[PDB]
Amino acid sequence: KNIIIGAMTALITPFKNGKVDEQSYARLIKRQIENGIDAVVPVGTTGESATLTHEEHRTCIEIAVETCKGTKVKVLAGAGSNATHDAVGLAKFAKEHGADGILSVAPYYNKPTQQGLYEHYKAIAQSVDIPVLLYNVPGRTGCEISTDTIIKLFRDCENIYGVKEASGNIDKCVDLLAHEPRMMLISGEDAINYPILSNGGKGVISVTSNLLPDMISALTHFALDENYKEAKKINDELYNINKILFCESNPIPIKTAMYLAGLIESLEFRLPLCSPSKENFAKIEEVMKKYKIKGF
Amino acid sequence: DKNIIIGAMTALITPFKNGKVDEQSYARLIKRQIENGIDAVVPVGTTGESATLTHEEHRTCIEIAVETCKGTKVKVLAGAGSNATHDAVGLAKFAKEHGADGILSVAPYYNKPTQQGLYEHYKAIAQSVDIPVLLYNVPGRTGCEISTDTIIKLFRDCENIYGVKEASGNIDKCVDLLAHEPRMMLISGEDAINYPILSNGGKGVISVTSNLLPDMISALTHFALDENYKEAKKINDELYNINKILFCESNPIPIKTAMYLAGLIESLEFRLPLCSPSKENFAKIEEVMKKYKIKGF
Ligand SMILES: [Mg+2]
Ligand SMILES: [Mg+2]
Ligand SMILES: [Mg+2]
Repeated sequence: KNIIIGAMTALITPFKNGKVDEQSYARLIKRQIENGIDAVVPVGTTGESATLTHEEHRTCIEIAVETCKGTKVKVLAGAGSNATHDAVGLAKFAKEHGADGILSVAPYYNKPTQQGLYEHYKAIAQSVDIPVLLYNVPGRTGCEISTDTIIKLFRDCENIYGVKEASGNIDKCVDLLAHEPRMMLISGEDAINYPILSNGGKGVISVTSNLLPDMISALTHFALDENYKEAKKINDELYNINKILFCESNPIPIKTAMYLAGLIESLEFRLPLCSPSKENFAKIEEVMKKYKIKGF
Repeated sequence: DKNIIIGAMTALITPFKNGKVDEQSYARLIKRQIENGIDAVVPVGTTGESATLTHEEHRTCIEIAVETCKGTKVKVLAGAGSNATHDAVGLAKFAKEHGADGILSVAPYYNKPTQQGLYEHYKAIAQSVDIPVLLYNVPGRTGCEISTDTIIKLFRDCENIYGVKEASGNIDKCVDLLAHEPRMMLISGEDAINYPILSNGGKGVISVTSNLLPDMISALTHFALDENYKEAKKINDELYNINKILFCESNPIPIKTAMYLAGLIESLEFRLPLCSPSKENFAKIEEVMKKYKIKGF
């Protein structure tokens, strides 16, 4: 199976005067590349995929693909939907624009059954010839890809090679790798990056890496080299920032942090996302002071 | 004051035939709803597979609803929500143009807006049209919750926002809402607890069961609004089994299964990622249906 693993970043999407700030987007991708990141995830959850037009969706993927040419860095494009016809289109669309693989979130809101989830991903996987990584985040979608469904899709679809897990369920992560040890379990939850990696996970798709790519990159590769004492020691230092980056709904805290670090010009979201509370703004600022934030 | 749309309302299923919207079955079903005491129809809501319908099919179903309900008392409360505020504003203006009397606007799903964001989201929607706007809170589907304070603030600050459809299994919250803002129109979005919500001051239901048994849901709602709580509770108790079995799998998979079993739609067709039920739930739905008299056309 072709895979995309290692330290990966769910890229924020910076806005300037309500439009996508395309040059800062490219500049941020160069900061990830230069700090040990192995792949970037454009237009994911952290990238406010829900409020981007199809043209901006395309724009961010092509900026990501263009910026990563000549590097080892891959583009794992966000291309998921709660309508299978749309998800197939976004999958074919991300492939036609040079993405190395697609991250495909479980259908949100309309909550399909396991049989429906199977047919959903089977249709997506059969529409492209690039790796497909499942994305399970039940707190956001209202549904759960069961361990059995993930394993069947991994075994039945050639390009489906693993799953982003954002479920705070280390039991499920043991379930997955004990029954199907060939899948690429990817952590979608920064605080438990090390426990997932130490059980056989092969990478992270990180929110914290937007701000601290070098630390998330070092953590993952220490762990992949089975240097678990150095991986756990980075995981332990990151716990405070990992948690505070979710004091409000992601990506509200991480964009707040990027703005506080001077990495983006405007603290702009698209509604229904908005600036954090004045408290949470202050709490994020306080926790940031205990970390060294790389510049450009 | 405030313009309101209340009473017995149906979240219409959207029948498909050969992958297309059966517009001709759609009109027949709406005319079956009218003819059985329903006060309003909800096109392209959650039960209508709004997520897998194109914007053109969105228009088509709203239009059929507006046209089929012309000359009757039945209103059209169109589904017009999105997790992107710019899109929700567009769908709200869009629904007004096709004759909808009001809009049901689901809370932003997936992206979990904060309470502040939810307020600005709905304030933008309400200011874009001059027709009633009903909030829709279903946290099990959206991953977020419109708090009581946010609902009340929205009701008081925007003239088109007049209530909320509650699908949260939280009768405490419904007491919280009507005790602090008793002028609001609390609408039940949970068929099994239709009567408890109505007996606490709720002013209507937006029902899934009403697709199959519109006469029973209509009588239940009207009994309760006329304060005949013994007859309203008696229909609610009779409906409990079908109310639950219609959620043995994710709505609208069971209700469409029942509508097909009742011969009310031609094809048991969904749009992926929705699919036909398991073989066992097909049998369970069929068995529970047996105890109810299902009105025809
Ligand atoms: Mg180069
Ligand atoms: Mg090494
Ligand atoms: Mg320091």
